[PDB]
Formats: sequence, structure tokens, C-alpha cells
Amino acid sequence: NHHDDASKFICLLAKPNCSSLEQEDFIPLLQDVVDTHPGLTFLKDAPEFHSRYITTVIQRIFYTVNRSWSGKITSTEIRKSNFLQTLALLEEEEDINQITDYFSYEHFYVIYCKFWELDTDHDLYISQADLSRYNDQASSSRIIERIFSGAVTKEGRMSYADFVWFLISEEDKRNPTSIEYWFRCMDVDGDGVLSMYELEYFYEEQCERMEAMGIEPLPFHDLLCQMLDLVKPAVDGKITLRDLKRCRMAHIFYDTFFNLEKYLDH
Ligand SMILES: [Ca+2]
Repeated sequence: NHHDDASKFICLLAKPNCSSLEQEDFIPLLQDVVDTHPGLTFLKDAPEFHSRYITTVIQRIFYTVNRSWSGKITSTEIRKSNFLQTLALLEEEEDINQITDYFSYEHFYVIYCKFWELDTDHDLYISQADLSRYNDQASSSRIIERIFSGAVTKEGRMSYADFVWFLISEEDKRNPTSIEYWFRCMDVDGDGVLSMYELEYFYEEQCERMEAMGIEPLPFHDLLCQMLDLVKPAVDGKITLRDLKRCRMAHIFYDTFFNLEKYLDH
């Protein structure tokens, strides 16, 4: 609708005559939430955590709401999300950690500590090498190289904000942002489909791995058959994001190609 809650929300935070919101536009809203909410008022006295919390909540808002990945939230995007409802719930709930969408402090601190552990040089960036060791090398060097390629964002450095997107996507491959996130990493040539040679490229490292452990890996041919039966894409040699969301098993597909540990566990 033209004058709905989403539309009025946009007009409220947007710079004048703008129909969309950028990350910066949410800052005064977050500052207000942190200054007023009883669960968050300790943050006034911990400036590094004050800033990191706001950055993290904003990443989470965009992660879930900004489905076009444009960096600009529209009223349509808000209307299809639970953000305004979550604001309505925020105004009552006194335990910030019960607001598990967007705002949870506990969730933020989990993310912060994980970032802290990976930021080996303590320079506020994560290197490709360090990220490769996250979760005991759970991810392949080829998918990590793709993360650092610009596919989901060269300085060779992942910022705190971008780590938020990585972390959420690595832990939860069932939400649509994550599925797109891994799709963009697997879509090496960026043509919007996963071709069989893009699949082989990732699978051949898992093979180079398996072989190095003394495991004879299942031949590409049979695995690809499995994955096609799994996904049932419209076009076999051109798997789309739509095919992967529709099959409802995208996370299995993804593990099979770049999380060797979670694969063997299947
Ligand atoms: Ca492709």
C-alpha cells in the first residue's frame, strides 16, 4: 500500500526525498534504542561495545530485510519482514536477550568473541588465512577465496561488518540470505547459474582433501547425480538460486561442495 507503516517508517528515518534507507540511516534509531532500553543502558559506559553492538544490529537488519542486497532498504522490504513488529515487541520486553531477531545482546557478544578469536593480528580485519581456520577448517580454501573475491561484498581483508554476514550464513544455511550468500560464492563466473564445471571446481578440492587423508573420494559423476536428484533443478547444467531455495535442501548441497566435515557427517 502507498501510505502504510513501512512507508511511514521510511519517511521517518530517510534523508529528505529519499524512498530508501541506507545503513547509516538506522544509526540514530539504534542510538535511541541503546539509550532507552533497560537491557542496553550499560552500553553508555562501554564505548567500544556500544559501537560494535549498533554495527552488529544494523548488519542483522540488512541481512534479513534488504533482500535485494542493494544496501538500500525499501518499504517493500520492510513490509515483507518482521522488523516493525520486532520494534513493537522491543518497546515492551525488558530482557533484550528475548528479542532474538536483530537486537539480542547475547547474540551480538557471541559474534564479537568469534571475531576477536579470528582477528589474529588484532587489527580489526580477518585475513583469508585466518578465516580458513574458523571452525577447524570447516570451509574449503576455494569457497573462502570466493568469499574474499568480492562475490558477497582487493584488500584481502574481511571487516567486522562483513564477518557478521559470513558468521550468520555459515551457521544457518536455511535462511534465504545465507542461501544467496553461498550461491554467489559458488557462482564463480557470476552468470546467475551454477554450471557443472563450477560444481567440479569446488568438489575437486574436497577430492584433493579426501585423497590426502587416505580417503578415495566418490567420483564427480556419481556425486553430481546425487546432487541433481537432491535439488531437482529445472536445467541440470544450470542450477539457479530459485532451484536451490525451492528444493529446501540447499544446506546439504552446500556442505557437499565446501564443508567436508559436515559432508562426512551426512
Ligand atoms: Ca556460473
